[PDB]
Amino acid sequence: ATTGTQGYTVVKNDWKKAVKQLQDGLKDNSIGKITVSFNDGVVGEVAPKSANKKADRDAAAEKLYNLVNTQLDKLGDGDYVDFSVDYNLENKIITNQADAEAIVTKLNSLNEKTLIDIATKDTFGMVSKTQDSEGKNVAATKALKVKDVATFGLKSGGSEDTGYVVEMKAGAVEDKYGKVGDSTAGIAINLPSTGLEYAGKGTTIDFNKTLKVDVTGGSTPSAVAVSGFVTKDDTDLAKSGTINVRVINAKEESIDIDASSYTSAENLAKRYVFDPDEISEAYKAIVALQNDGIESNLVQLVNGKYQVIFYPEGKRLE
Amino acid sequence: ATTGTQGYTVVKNDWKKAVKQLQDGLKDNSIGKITVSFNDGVVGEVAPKSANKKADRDAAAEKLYNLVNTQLDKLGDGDYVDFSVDYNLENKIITNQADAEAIVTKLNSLNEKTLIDIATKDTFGMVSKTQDSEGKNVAATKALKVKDVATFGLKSGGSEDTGYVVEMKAGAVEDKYGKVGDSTAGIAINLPSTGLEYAGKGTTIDFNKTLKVDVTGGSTPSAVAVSGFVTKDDTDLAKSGTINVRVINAKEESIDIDASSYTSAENLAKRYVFDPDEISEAYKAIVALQNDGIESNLVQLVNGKYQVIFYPEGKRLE
Amino acid sequence: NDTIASQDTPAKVVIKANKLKDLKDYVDDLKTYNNTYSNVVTVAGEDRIETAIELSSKYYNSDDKNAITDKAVNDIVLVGSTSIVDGLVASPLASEKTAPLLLTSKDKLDSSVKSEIKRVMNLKSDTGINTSKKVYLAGGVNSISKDVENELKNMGLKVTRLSGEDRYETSLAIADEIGLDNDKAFVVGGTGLADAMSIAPVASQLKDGDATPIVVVDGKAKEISDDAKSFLGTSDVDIIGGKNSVSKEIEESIDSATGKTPDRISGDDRQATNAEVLKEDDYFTDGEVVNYFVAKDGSTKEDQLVDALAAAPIAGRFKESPAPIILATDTLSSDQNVAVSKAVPKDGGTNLVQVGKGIASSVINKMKDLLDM
Amino acid sequence: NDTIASQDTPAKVVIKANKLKDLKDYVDDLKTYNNTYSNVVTVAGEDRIETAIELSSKYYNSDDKNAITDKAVNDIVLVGSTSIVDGLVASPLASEKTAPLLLTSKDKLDSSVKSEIKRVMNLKSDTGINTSKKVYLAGGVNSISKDVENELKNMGLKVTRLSGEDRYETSLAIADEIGLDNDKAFVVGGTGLADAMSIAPVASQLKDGDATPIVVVDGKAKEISDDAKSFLGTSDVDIIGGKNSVSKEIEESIDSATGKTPDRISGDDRQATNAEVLKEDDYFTDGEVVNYFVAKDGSTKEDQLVDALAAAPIAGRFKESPAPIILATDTLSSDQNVAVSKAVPKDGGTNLVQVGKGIASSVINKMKDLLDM
Repeated sequence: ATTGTQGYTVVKNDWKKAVKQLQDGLKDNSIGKITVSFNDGVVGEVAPKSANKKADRDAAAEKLYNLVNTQLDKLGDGDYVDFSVDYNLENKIITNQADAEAIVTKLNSLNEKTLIDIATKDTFGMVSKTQDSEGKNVAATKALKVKDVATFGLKSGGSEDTGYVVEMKAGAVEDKYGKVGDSTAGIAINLPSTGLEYAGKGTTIDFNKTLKVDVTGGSTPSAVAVSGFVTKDDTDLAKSGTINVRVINAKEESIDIDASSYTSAENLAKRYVFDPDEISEAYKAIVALQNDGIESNLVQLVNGKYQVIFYPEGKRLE
Repeated sequence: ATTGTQGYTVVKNDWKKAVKQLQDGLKDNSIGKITVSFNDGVVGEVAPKSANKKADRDAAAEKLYNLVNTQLDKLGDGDYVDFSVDYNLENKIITNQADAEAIVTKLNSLNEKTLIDIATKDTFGMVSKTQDSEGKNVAATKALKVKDVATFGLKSGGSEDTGYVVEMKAGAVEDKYGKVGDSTAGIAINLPSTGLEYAGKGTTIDFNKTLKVDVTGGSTPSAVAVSGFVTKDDTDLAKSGTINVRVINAKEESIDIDASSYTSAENLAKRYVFDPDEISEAYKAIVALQNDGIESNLVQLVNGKYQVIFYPEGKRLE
Repeated sequence: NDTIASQDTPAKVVIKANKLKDLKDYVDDLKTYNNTYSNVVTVAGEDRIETAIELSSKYYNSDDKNAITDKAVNDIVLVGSTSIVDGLVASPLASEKTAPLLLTSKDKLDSSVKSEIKRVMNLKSDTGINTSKKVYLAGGVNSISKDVENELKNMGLKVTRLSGEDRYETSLAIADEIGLDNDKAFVVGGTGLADAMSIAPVASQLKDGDATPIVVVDGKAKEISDDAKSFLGTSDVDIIGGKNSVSKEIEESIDSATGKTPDRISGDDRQATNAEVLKEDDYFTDGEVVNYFVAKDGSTKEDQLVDALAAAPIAGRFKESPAPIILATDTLSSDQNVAVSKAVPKDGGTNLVQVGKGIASSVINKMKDLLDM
Repeated sequence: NDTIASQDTPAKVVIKANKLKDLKDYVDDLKTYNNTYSNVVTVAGEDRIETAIELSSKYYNSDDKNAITDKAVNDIVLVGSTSIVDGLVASPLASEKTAPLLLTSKDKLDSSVKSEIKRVMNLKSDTGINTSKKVYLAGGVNSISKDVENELKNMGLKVTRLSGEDRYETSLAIADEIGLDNDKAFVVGGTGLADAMSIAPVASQLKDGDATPIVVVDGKAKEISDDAKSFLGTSDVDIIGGKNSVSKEIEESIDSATGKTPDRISGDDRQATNAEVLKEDDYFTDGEVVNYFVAKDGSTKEDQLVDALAAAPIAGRFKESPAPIILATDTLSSDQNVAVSKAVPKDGGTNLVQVGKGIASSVINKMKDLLDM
């Protein structure tokens, strides 16, 4: 890894849970390759021989742990372990039938979310396939929810090798889109033709983008579509690429501004010296996010709190 | 229009700001019609005679204010004003040259935001158009930022009648996507060919979805794309349709849990009686959003905070 | 991105939080305090007579959600306010006949009680009193004097007295008036006052329309009476109380008469026996007892159990889930605490009715704890 | 119409009855008395030291059905017999390391303890002491003196001392040795001796192979230590005890450090907190806890909780249904009574282990009642 690049920086005490995320990443196929480095020098490569086989993914995870466990557990001052992680969140699968069913339930907990409401004379919504005896659109029986559009469950050919993979199967909808009492025939609802598999895809399902309706035209609508699985990265970094993990021999200082006692920004400056650019880049990303809603990898919503990360040069004198 | 429906509930003290937003909405052409109701009965329609003329939109906004100002300012206990707002966020223009420049500045404040980092031997990122003397990809000079993919400014031909329209023009990028020292040729970065116009088009630019990278292919990436303007509506409601706004004669109780002093849920219960279904539906949407990734219209991210809305039945005895 | 509020609402409550978990907790507490500010009723007057009247006005010829009947009644069950012994098994009668169980002074019908009788039966000057308006006096002349019976007759009502020479014949008079059509009956000892009160709610449970009768038997005799035997016929019997209330001899006597093996619900004291009535699966289902009544136990004075007598019919017919009566004046027993713990669902209780004054606050507080109220 | 009997049978028991119902009842009672005569064991010696030895001999290097290990051990956890404070969080250590938790006098290693050490680790002259034979001293020099540490070293054993200047640093030394690998930890107050004992069985539950660590924090301080913060990292924490043991200030402190909202399991006293540990779903499932331990509560003297300390590792690993420890010297609390009632299935408990001598008989009788034993 290279200092300053995008990636996770784990402190020594949490080396085990971080390595567990990489092991889970190798097991679940999020990770195609991990290049390991002790300090600045490359010492080993971890990569499943065939991603299709379980044993090869487990072998890769065990070797990863064995390689880095003494180096990490006995990590001295100034020492570190870098993992360059070739990943593809799109290839991530669920290797445990219990965890796969946990994702199927995540999806099934959406079944009752309304995507399109029943139509009215005032508001566009769901109308019937056939018009009444006078040639006017009549409201539909039920609202369009997620249970309508797609069913969930683990794939038929699922196994620990191929993975249990929650699979969505597009449904069928006879109901259309329009206003009640209108003479124009209802518009056909386009169901998901892509993103039909969710392997826990090195991601978490983005429910704002997954199974969401896209009406084109509104007051005069011309097309309606429903997206399949659209994920969000568990890190804001892209669905494919490479991330750096680096373990360091540093103490974790969690600074919660809502806390009763936390390091005041004055006493934090008094205890450590910080890189000016590290602060200013984080600050610019915060200002942009505050004023306009602009998201950045530098500042992120994690556990109901906006967070920034700083690695100070060292302690301050006196 | 109807108690319990999706829409805004403005308290009396903020009637001016809410009506100003509808006026601005008529002026900028977000709104094609506002059907106004005093209590349960319809009393007037506000609609510009011709949307292409400024004067007709200003006349519609002044009529709106004149119609509702005494009714809202003198609103008695039990009284209310309902606005059914036919809108088409796609017809929104930016009718003030000052407001258009305010949005261009909104977009320009993103210019320095990195979309893709520079590639390394360890990590996928930005590489050069041509390979080195040995047939390997070499890193690009700079990261891919928003300034590199599109320029902003108001469109030519603009006037208060036709509107100023903030415009995106796709740039040009010679740099590609890959790893440094890799022999496979860098992937072409697909620039925005659609969603190039934004007049504040009755919606706000969703910066989480606007100008966002989509990497496809994984351990071997095969395509990279950048979206144009992807909006999120002033409301959670579709790009076009009808919105219900209601002003009521109630005091606004802002309960911020992050505050030092706020009404405890105990004292809130002691002062008012709440609808059990209003509470439990809001709570269920919170639980679903918390345990699973599921977003809902009942619980929403507004101004960096998750919100629920309650209209208690009345005050409690004693 | 908001809902359209009611026009009569006093406020717009917008609850915001940076952390969804802090919002969740605030909204959860709000739900709890909102629902918790609503469900624990006391039904008591300055007198025991007033407590019974309060019960009649709440549960008979009443629009209350847990009322036994919403229309005017055709039957009253009247009991001597001092004589718990005489009216002891009158609760299931009051249940099956759709009748309030009222208390009256022995010598003079109390004006409060006379008013409740005219109210609950709807007796008027312009309307005919047909042969269906009936008042059952549960007890002899030493419990409800002739003077009182004549005062009820004077208003134009049919007055039938269910009585005998003692508590036993009095109980059969009452039990005979009740069915015995489901091949089932209850038995209690002469001194088993608290036990009769413990089972009274259960007897008062209508099963396929009919209540189950309670019979008092001489618990220290060698055999039960030929009348008890004849009445019981070939039915299943459940004995309530220990050997000091209904001896082994009497259990055998019932076995021999009916040809069926009788059951036994009992403890080392009255509060334990009460706990056991709740534990019994025929009477109450585990994790399905949401409705509860509390009344004094008679430890301080035995005649103070009249509150339970008057409450029992109501507890038996309460909603769609029959309620027991917990007997406790100053303290709950450890057994009652455990019984309620196993009877109530994991989610807790939904109705708690305190009947009468002089029940210490610790008791109610403890019941509220066990029922998550 | 008969079965072929074993040749070693002392008798042919032919049970006859005219009424099939009397046969049914006799055979049912026979079944009950036959099955019930067997599972209520006491584990105690004349001293607390002997009680811990009795626990070690029964549960470590033992053929007993609920033994933590059947083979010779490689690790001992030793605690000062008087100093409950120092060895307080040592139970999950003893659980994960598969090690008996022994008690020793501060100045001289007790001969009985020395004998149990040689016995449980199988130490001999003909066998090499490889680098894996270890003795963990959970406590400083004022709990287990240097003299005792040197006596263990003189035998030829590796002796590691998990200690600090106080209970807090000592607890982290112990928690660090346990390791925080499930992204989960327990926290208790400095004076929460009984609370640490209440959760000790739970911490001692191996979950996906590992025990969960317990950390003692200064419950009246404004913030927890930097060491506690560093050790806890980004893990989920469950606080055991009320605000008088671990203040609200400390809960917030943990929240701020971990970034995760800590849970709190607590009551108004130690017996209530113990009851709450049993009631908590993560630790025990309702209607599925059949195994139970009982130990003194420390009301009469705080140091008498060492019995629970030594018993907790065992309780955590007991069979495949972890057991709690009920803390009670002279009496069970009303909360413990309710908790056990809701924890135990309708069918009752299957194992009850009394740990130590001075537990009143009322307590054991009450536990047997609640568990239907």
